[PDB]
Amino acid sequence: KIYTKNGDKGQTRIIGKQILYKNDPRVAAYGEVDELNSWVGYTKSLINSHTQVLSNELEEIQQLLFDCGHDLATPADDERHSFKFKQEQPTVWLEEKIDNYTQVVPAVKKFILPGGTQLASALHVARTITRRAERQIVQLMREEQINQDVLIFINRLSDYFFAAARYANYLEQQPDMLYRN
Amino acid sequence: KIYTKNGDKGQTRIIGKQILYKNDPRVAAYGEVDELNSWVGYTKSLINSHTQVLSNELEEIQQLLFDCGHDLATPADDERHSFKFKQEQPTVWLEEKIDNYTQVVPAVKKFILPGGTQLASALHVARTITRRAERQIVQLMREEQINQDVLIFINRLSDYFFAAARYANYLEQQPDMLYRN
Amino acid sequence: KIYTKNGDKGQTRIIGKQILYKNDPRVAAYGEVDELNSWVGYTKSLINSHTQVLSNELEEIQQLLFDCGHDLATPADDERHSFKFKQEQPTVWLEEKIDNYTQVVPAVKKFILPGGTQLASALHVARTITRRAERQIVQLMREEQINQDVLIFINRLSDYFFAAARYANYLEQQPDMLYRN
Ligand SMILES: Nc1ncnc2c1ncn2[C@@H]1O[C@H](COP(=O)(O)OP(=O)(O)OP(=O)(O)O)[C@@H](O)[C@H]1O
Ligand SMILES: Nc1ncnc2c1ncn2[C@@H]1O[C@H](COP(=O)(O)OP(=O)(O)OP(=O)(O)O)[C@@H](O)[C@H]1O
Ligand SMILES: Nc1ncnc2c1ncn2[C@@H]1O[C@H](COP(=O)(O)OP(=O)(O)OP(=O)(O)O)[C@@H](O)[C@H]1O
Ligand SMILES: [Mg+2]
Ligand SMILES: [Mg+2]
Ligand SMILES: [Mg+2]
Repeated sequence: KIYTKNGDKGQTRIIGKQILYKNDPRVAAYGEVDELNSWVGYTKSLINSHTQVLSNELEEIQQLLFDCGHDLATPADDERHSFKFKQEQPTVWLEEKIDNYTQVVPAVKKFILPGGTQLASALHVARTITRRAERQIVQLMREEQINQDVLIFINRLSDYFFAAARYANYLEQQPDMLYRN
Repeated sequence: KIYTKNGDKGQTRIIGKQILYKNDPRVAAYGEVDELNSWVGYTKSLINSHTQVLSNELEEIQQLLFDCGHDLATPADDERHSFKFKQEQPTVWLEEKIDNYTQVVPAVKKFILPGGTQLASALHVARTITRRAERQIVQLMREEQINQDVLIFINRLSDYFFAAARYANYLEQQPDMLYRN
Repeated sequence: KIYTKNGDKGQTRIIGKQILYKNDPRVAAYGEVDELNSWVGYTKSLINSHTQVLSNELEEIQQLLFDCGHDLATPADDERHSFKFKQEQPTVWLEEKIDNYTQVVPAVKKFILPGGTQLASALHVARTITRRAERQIVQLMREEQINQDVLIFINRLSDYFFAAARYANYLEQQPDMLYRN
């Protein structure tokens, strides 16, 4: 059975033997990353012929977020369990994409508001959910030692979603939504 | 008029006469369940011919979540108002569905990542929003006496969404997304 | 480049020179409004021929939310920077719409559950995300002086989404979902 009922009184296991309340900042950080992952899965379900080029990298992002969640669930001083996530190559990978997408899209002009195509709009939602997860990761960091690589990546990731959102609009010839002064 | 403006200074009524700030953990718990309910409504709007079998139980879940919200809004020591939600039959009902859906879907293999069809992806989002509500319910529980039946149900409910998500993928012959080691 | 990396250690700038941790209630309030804005962009991407009448006002709401976010990011005692958002005309504008939509839709009957058409369901999600942002705005208010006009507007805005959701259902001849006693 997938249900143990062990969590019925509001406590849960993390990586290692530690049992925490589900409102613990560590469990919250893990959960926000999990919710982001689910949103990314939802976003990739909206891909069409015009935007198929985005499918692979979204899948890779889900893989990377699973690793982020693992590390958030891992106490830094746990002898038996260690961090698995390293920021350097995934973050440089994001930066390459941010750079590429930023140059191909039209120069603006005004501040950009979230929206456009359904996919671009979803990528904008991904941006804001990433930022929500980031806040909770910072909450955890202020109480416990974390894998700081996760925070670097999650910071960069919301810029990725912004750039990818603009690019998704561009791919369907949809103008970005702009703030009118 | 649906607006009283009574809430314009950030306070609000619960069940009974009590007035709380909108950031009170009780109001937050109620609100997270309400947001879950809205997400379930959104999810059921995505049902197609292949997945029509899921419509009725999602509607029943919305009914049950309304009852959960009521009880979260009810102080335990309120003489005039009492809990209405009982976990036993709804939770056994969920468990029956979890069991059925778990056996019909393919055995894996790897850890499952959220995604697949738009409906399955939405059900995965429902899973994570349920867990977010659960954390806030636990926050409330740590400060105030709650209807513990609500927590049992909400715990089980996220397993329901996981199982139903896999089942929704299965119903459209879509493989579950898997974590690559 | 859109990424400075200045935020990689979990701190960020607001309006003016102040640097805050990303989990600061002010940054959280700003972020929740931003997430609402993205959800509104997503919602407006779902508009069809039957509901095109809702497009313009949703766009105006995104403009207004950008102004709300600005003011939430502005300390009240900052000499160099001031509040830009005034509630009176936008809120009266919402109230006019709430009144109109409330009278055209069928009288009920039972408590309304969120759902119906995909757009109506999305507008119901907008309602709950607005309320989530409202809670965080109240959290900030309890620690710092805020532009209280933002809170008035955000309070009213969730009633707008409720009314607009019902109206969106009505526009496609879809009955509201009702709670069965
Ligand atoms: N509400 C939640 N939010 C975020 N993370 C959670 C939540 N509940 C559990 N977790 C984390 O996700 C993992 C898997 O969740 P699961 O629901 O199986 O655990 P549980 O609730 O403790 O057990 P059960 O549901 O079987 O009673 C947990 O081991 C814990 O690390
Ligand atoms: N932001 C919120 N988040 C979660 N729950 C809320 C929120 N605001 C109100 N509630 C709860 O939902 C109920 C209905 O909300 P409603 O918006 O009508 O109340 P209000 O804001 O106090 O009044 P008004 O909007 O008429 O000024 C409230 O009585 C309260 O229990
Ligand atoms: N996680 C977050 N949640 C909500 N608001 C944020 C978050 N991060 C930054 N902000 C706010 O949004 C603005 C723009 O975000 P941005 O990501 O560019 O800032 P940063 O993270 O400090 O810098 P960088 O991403 O370049 O390292 C910030 O100046 C701050 O006001
Ligand atoms: Mg940043
Ligand atoms: Mg559980
Ligand atoms: Mg209100």
